[PDB]
Amino acid sequence: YRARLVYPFSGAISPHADIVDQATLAWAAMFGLRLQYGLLAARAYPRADREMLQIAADWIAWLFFMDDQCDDLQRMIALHERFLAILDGATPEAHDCALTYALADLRRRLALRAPDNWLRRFSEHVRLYFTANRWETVNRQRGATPNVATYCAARLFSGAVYACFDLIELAEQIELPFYARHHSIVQQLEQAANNIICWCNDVLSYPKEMQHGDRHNLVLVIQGEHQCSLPEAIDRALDLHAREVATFVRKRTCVPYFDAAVNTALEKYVTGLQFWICANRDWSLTATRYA
Amino acid sequence: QDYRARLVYPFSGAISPHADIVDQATLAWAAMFGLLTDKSRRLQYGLLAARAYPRADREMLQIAADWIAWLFFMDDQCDETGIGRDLQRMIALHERFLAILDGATPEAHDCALTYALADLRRRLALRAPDNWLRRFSEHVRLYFTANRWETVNRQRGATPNVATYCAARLFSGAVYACFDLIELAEQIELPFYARHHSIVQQLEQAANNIICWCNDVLSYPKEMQHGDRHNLVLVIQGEHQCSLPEAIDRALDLHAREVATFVRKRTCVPYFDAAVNTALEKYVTGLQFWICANRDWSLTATRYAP
Ligand SMILES: CC(C)=CCC/C(C)=C/CC[C@H](C)CCOP(=O)(O)OP(=O)(O)O
Ligand SMILES: CC(C)=CCC/C(C)=C/CC[C@H](C)CCOP(=O)(O)OP(=O)(O)O
Ligand SMILES: [Mg+2]
Ligand SMILES: [Mg+2]
Ligand SMILES: [Mg+2]
Ligand SMILES: [Mg+2]
Repeated sequence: YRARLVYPFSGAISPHADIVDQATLAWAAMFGLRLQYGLLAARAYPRADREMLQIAADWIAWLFFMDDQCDDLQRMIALHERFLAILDGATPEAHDCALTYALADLRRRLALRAPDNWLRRFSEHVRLYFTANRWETVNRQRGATPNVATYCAARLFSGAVYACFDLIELAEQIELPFYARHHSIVQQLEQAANNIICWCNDVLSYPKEMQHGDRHNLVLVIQGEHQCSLPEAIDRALDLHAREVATFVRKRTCVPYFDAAVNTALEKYVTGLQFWICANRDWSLTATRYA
Repeated sequence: QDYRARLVYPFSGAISPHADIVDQATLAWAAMFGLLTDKSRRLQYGLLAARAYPRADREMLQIAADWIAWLFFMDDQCDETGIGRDLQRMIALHERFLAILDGATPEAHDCALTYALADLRRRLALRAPDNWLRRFSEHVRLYFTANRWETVNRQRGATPNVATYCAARLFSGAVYACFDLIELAEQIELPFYARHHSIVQQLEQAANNIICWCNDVLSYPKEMQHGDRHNLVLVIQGEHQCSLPEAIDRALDLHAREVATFVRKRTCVPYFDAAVNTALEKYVTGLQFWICANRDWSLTATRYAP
């Protein structure tokens, strides 16, 4: 089943991978938060300078530490409120959670690297991530059973992949005009890449999520919808992954010609989406997390 | 349990950008030569090679990755199967390998590893002069000799003292054979007088010791589990009759001391001429890439996980 997570393109890894992974474990220790999160970041942004790769690695660590620590809606609503204050630029006062201080450091370091325009886009993607998490949490407690369409539409935001795609611009040191960033084909390539990354994860993490009574997983949602066996649910999930890869590859050639400079930056951005798709698969296949 | 904090080097490694592509190509090579028996996708032997030869061209890196894979496939038979306890079977196999290293063509019913070694020999012959193949072949011969010596220890239920173990370990780990590949990876030639210089040999010895003793600390659990005692931790524990934690501390102390020796001896390389000293500084950088590669890969490799 795992062997069927395949792409017609290949990834790359930063030569700095291990130095970043060590500095991530050092960073997590400093803020009081096996793992190899730096080796995901090193594959996801393989051309990035060491300074920018380290921010991306520390951000990716934060998301995993967040996902792990959360293991109660009133408590979740309270925490998300303040994270967003930090993201928009509120000082981490006393009695703040370790994660809040860590997020304050990431915002601080990104502010040195990116314009206000970028910080807003990143912040909005993070807000939608929190919203999607609160939605999944309610479903869990209330025992709600979302269909495949609903799960997949929510999964695009619950995985925070869009926040990670925002870092591609900083890694690649590219600027895209509003009209190119928001173009329907660019959005459809981002959606395809996000679905591929999430559905790859779901196929690899379903055993983990079954054990902990979580059903927010494509294989588990497909199983419930079709009233079918686990092997058929896995087969259906990998068919959707295969179809989404075909869709990404096809739409790559549908990007309009704006001008030389804009299309150069767009080619780098889409190459960045491919690096992230391969990074997710290459990293997850080896990761202790899904063993 | 975590020894990262006690395996520190004052130099850093690097990894080839093609690390994952190289590992996938190694699995295909392994499959092609029928070396995969029974989690092939978590071996990650390409990810060690990618770190050990980080600046190598994809073709030379692929030979290095397949060679490192070959050593692990071979090693697992010796260190976990009956051939490692049968000197007469080991002598028979080594005679076939040695024939192949000299350039003999594999017979129809030579074992998978013999066919695989012949492929590596052919590919190295395309990339290396005859003098190199002789140096490589001799280091591999000493590896076989050291493994037969380990086999006799397993057979007799013997444990060597620290001095004897460490002296044998420099050959049983095949690190010198892997060091030979640095020359091809970095596309350098050293003249005989530079290659054999006392200080160059002492730097290779220290680098080899560091790699083996780092491995011994990280691999003592899986080796205890198979009843193997060819491990600095287990030999120290045998000699001093001390606790396992004391043995580990003593092993990590020797590792630290060897790192210090390597770093200080770096500055003792004589000036021969511009060309040779540029090639030697490239080579010594190569030893540092290997030292880091060994630790960086081993800390996260499934091979050394409980
Ligand atoms: C954890 C996180 C939000 C992001 C890490 C970085 C990243 C975008 C990785 C891709 C894998 C997938 C989208 C994780 C989603 O969280 P999920 O809870 O499905 O991850 P898990 O299967 O590892 O528990
Ligand atoms: C397998 C082999 C001879 C070499 C692979 C490449 C290499 C030079 C690796 C460095 C670590 C160490 C020398 C492994 C061999 O010893 P050992 O048998 O203790 O390896 P293990 O602890 O991984 O089983
Ligand atoms: Mg998951
Ligand atoms: Mg989860
Ligand atoms: Mg072994
Ligand atoms: Mg060992």
